[PDB]
Amino acid sequence: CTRPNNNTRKSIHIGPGRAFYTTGEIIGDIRQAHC
Repeated sequence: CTRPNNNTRKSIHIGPGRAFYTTGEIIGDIRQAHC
C-alpha cells in the first residue's frame, strides 16, 4: 500500500492535460490504494 491517491501526491506535475500524468503513475497510485 501507499497514501498518494487519496490526495494524489505522486501525480501533480502536469494538470491541464491531466492524462499526461502517465499510465504507470495513475495505475501505480491506484495499486498503492488497494489497502
